[PDB]
Amino acid sequence: ELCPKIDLPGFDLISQFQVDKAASRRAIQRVVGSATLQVAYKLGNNVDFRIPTRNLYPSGLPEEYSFLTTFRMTGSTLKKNWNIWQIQDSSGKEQVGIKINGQTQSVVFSYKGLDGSLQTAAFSNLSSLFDSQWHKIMIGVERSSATLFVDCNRIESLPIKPRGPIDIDGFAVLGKLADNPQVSVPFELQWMLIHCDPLRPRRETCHELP
Ligand SMILES: [Zn+2]
Repeated sequence: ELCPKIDLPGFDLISQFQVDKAASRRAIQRVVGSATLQVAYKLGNNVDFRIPTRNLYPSGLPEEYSFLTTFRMTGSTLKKNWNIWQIQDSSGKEQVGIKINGQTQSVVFSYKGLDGSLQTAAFSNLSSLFDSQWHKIMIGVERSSATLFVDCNRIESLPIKPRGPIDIDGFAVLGKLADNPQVSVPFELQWMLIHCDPLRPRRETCHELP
């Protein structure tokens, strides 16, 4: 449904979560991004960006897709474990998500397996991502693998098990602390996209990361 066979469509999450609107309504601050002409949005601070899961993924996520985002974090945020994006059930339990694990300087892709357990693909050794500068991370979710790209460089590919159904009675939310779904973490957001083409990250360039 979200991604029909056939180029393949993509979804602008900054648009869907109405981040731009919130900035145009003085809810959050807009700042210069990774490059002079780029606009970024400052987050965290107790703005709640969440959308009922049923409103976006009534049938869950497709088998294959890619998640791409350009963001910046600094100070205390660098040591926190937080989900830049995730789908959680009504109680706040993660169904699928992309976690920036500052405690181990790694990025973790979590997903529900066929038996309902939460499986993970942990990409470690990513110290370069925690330097307070702008970075772009992309994850290509394929049939049996998940591949991480950082600043347009292929970093590593890990095997992943078949995805099971997810609970859709919750919400898709942005920048929430890994342990507490009610706590937002401050960070700057410049781009966030979910694309139907799992190989979408391969044709991305990073000229905007001076
Ligand atoms: Zn539930």
